[PDB]
Amino acid sequence: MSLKSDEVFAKIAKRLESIDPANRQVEHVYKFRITQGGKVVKNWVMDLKNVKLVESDDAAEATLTMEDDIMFAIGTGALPAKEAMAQDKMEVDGQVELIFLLEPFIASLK
Ligand SMILES: CCCCCCCCCCCCCCCC(=O)O
Repeated sequence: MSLKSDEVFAKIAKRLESIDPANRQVEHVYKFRITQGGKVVKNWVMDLKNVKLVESDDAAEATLTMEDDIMFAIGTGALPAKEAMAQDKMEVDGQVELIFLLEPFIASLK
């Protein structure tokens, strides 16, 4: 069945369809890891080109690792991405700015 974190992926993708082609910001290949408790359970890819979010693992310019519990939390902007990671409760690797671009987009989701 469909889980909570699932809605997140759908939200992000649906949000990408908003960004009009007459004015873009920053699009690139991102990586999303869904760890359950401490170990990975699946891979996720951010198709910023086709404007979709599929499940896959590849060498992306920016790697973002987060647990399911955090998927729905951050995805819905329920908790602060800064504080969340500040407590070493999240592992992300990539250009601060790059990840900072999706920060203001988190709210767009519900
Ligand atoms: C900082 C981590 C937050 C992750 C969850 C928020 C993801 C929001 C998705 C927005 C992607 C970037 C869209 C703007 C680029 C463009 O299409 O021109």
